[PDB]
Amino acid sequence: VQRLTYRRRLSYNTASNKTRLSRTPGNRIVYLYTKKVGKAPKSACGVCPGRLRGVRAVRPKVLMRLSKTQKHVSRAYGGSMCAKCVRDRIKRAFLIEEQKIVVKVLKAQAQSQK
Amino acid sequence: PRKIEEIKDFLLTARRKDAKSVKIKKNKDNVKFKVRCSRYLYTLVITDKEKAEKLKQSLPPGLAVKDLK
Amino acid sequence: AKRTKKVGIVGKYGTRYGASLRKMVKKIEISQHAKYTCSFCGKTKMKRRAVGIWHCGSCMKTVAGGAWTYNTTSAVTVKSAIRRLKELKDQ
Amino acid sequence: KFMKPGKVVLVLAGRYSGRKAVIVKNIDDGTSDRPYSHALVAGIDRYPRKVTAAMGKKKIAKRSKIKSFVKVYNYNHLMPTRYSVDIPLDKTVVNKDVFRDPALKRKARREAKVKFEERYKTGKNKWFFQKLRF
RNA sequence: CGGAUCCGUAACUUCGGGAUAAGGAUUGGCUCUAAGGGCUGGCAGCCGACUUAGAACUGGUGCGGACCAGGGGAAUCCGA
RNA sequence: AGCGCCGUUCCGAAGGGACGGGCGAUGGCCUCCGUUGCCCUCGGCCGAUCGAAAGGGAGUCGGGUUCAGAUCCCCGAAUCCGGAGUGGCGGAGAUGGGCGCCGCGAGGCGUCCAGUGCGGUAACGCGACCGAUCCCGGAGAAGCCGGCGGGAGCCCCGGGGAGAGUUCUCUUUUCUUUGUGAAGGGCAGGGCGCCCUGGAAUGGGUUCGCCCCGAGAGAGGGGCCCGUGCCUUGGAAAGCGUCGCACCUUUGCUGGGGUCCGGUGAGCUCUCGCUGGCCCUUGAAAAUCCGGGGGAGAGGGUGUAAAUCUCGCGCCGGGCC
Ligand SMILES: [Mg+2]
Ligand SMILES: [Mg+2]
Ligand SMILES: [Mg+2]
Ligand SMILES: [Mg+2]
Ligand SMILES: [Mg+2]
Ligand SMILES: [Mg+2]
Ligand SMILES: [Mg+2]
Ligand SMILES: [Mg+2]
Ligand SMILES: [Mg+2]
Ligand SMILES: [Mg+2]
Ligand SMILES: [Mg+2]
Ligand SMILES: [Mg+2]
Ligand SMILES: [Zn+2]
Repeated sequence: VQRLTYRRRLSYNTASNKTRLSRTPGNRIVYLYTKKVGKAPKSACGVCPGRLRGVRAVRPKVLMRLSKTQKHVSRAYGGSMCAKCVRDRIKRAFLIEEQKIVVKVLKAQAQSQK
Repeated sequence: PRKIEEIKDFLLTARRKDAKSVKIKKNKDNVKFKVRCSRYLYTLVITDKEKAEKLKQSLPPGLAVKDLK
Repeated sequence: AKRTKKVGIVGKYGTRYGASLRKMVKKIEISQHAKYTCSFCGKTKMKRRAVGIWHCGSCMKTVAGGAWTYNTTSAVTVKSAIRRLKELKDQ
Repeated sequence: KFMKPGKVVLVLAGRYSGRKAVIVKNIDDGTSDRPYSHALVAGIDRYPRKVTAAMGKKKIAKRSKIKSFVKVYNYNHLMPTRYSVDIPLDKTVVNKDVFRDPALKRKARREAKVKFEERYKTGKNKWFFQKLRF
């Protein structure tokens, strides 16, 4: 029933100004500008639609204020990759190195005869 | 501001260097000891008047305590 | 509940654009929107993203294929001839 | 029934992801508090750095200082390996019950550290001590 | 004429349309009836939204009572 | 011919800066560090520069004040970015184990060694968590339109209180009002394509609609993100209607009630999230910032304490329009 006005010189409902109306202790409604929501980082080559867990989802310039404990995970590739792809890469690396060892000993056993 | 719940840290903050202002607010079954510092305003609330009447004298003298109301 | 006699997906166009044009576009309107069986996952989730781009919903293994179908009858025989030439006389 | 306390076992998920663990005691049926089959293992935390001919003995003694750890793990979070490390681990210091006491855990970790370095200095089983690049 | 509810909708056609085709009946007011839900306990008790359908009574056949608002059909020529 | 023009990476010796090491000189309490000159190693600009007062872009809200100003002035409460050379104070890294001796014991002494943090099986958590060239990745950084759900404001009803209107008759009636900002903590609520036990078909649980399941469903137990909602510090002493004591260029101060109990909704607006549809339309870059991999190097070496701190505080400044 009470129509209020903007507080800044911006007069266009663009993306830079997102106002939510709030009630002051003085018994009146007024707009408050909200910072754009920050999205959590996504892994590299891991699960595509799933963002990373345990990492704070906030604007990039805010990460200067956050501590390292609230920006990464304790495991290897904490804030860069997801949990599935880490063990995937571990198993892949171990298995391909075992296959290299296998092909090396195969070349050796073929050389010992030919 | 910062709310203080324990009995040992509010006095340590009140005996600091930037504790220039200490105010006492009396309310209905509530007593608030607000100590103003350079960055924050530490508030300790208590519902017992007996624990307040004996604690008001425990403040360090010379800090310009202002009893509100 | 049969709602249309002969016209199918191209019933959204209505009475415009002629009859033979709708009959010709319906054949590929059936295919470009129908889900296909993923040759890697095994599920019927192969919705096309853009022209010639087909990505799955399970593993998201995107593949480049035909513009209106998952694979073209020309590329099939091209792959067959490529395999034949590879096996003949050791590539 | 091939997983024995002799072989080496990689760690897939966890804080020590891929840290060259060796099983101290495997429980395949499962305890009462843990219905899943598991295996108490001991692994290396920080691998020893590279040594050369130009780096002196005072530098080799610093590089050889390694950090170990002890931990129980589920079979789904670990992968066995055909390699094996033949080092005697007395079950008195390293036990499944030391996880309730920080001093006992420190004692077990300190025992595992020396047990690992005495096998590392002789040069046997260099694959267990070289870091897996993944 | 013009909204809404209930029946009925032709020639032609690319079978998608024509179509609100065309042509008909009702519409107020005040009392009612029936149906359409949720919550608590080992089938019962309370809580609140307005929608539909039917009937009775009644006003000098007046009821979209102001405002709001598709005339229609049969054909030719051209342009999809 | 020429004022000049085309051209913007092309036909260019188009990086003047830094990590470290060495030689040499200088200054501050020459103990120790800060600089200067030279040598070695390393280092793709995607080419200077301009281009948005609606694009990207860190960080202030509540009350009061004038004849003309308000996120600017005052009060009160916060926050962002930079500085620390004789490094401001605390907490981490920092303090343990083995042998022998003395002491009844608690403990003390001599040698050696460890100590660049911990916990949970996990998804992950905490008060901090050594890091040089380099490399990798994310955020910045995304189209339009249907649906559905959550939150808030406004609207509606019922009760209570203050004030106001009608009362020839009726009406516990009608009208105005009935509060918690940024910031920090906790708890509801929402989302998860996140983990563990176990594996189903007589198929299952599910949406308004689809969709999902052996590449692990139903069920049970946990974790993560937003928490614009609720309570608390701010916070009732300000603000606002009410009946008053001084006073008409000295006008402040009284005490009460306000932070009262609730409910409903295909209701309107804003926001958040899930999902679907549309294609010969795929719906912007850059600056700033973060995380990870690598391990060149640095650090006291032990019942004394350093390399470093993205932790809790404290000090100083933020120019111009
Ligand atoms: Mg702008
Ligand atoms: Mg006719
Ligand atoms: Mg007609
Ligand atoms: Mg009734
Ligand atoms: Mg025309
Ligand atoms: Mg510019
Ligand atoms: Mg103000
Ligand atoms: Mg003005
Ligand atoms: Mg600072
Ligand atoms: Mg909504
Ligand atoms: Mg808040
Ligand atoms: Mg609502
Ligand atoms: Zn696939």
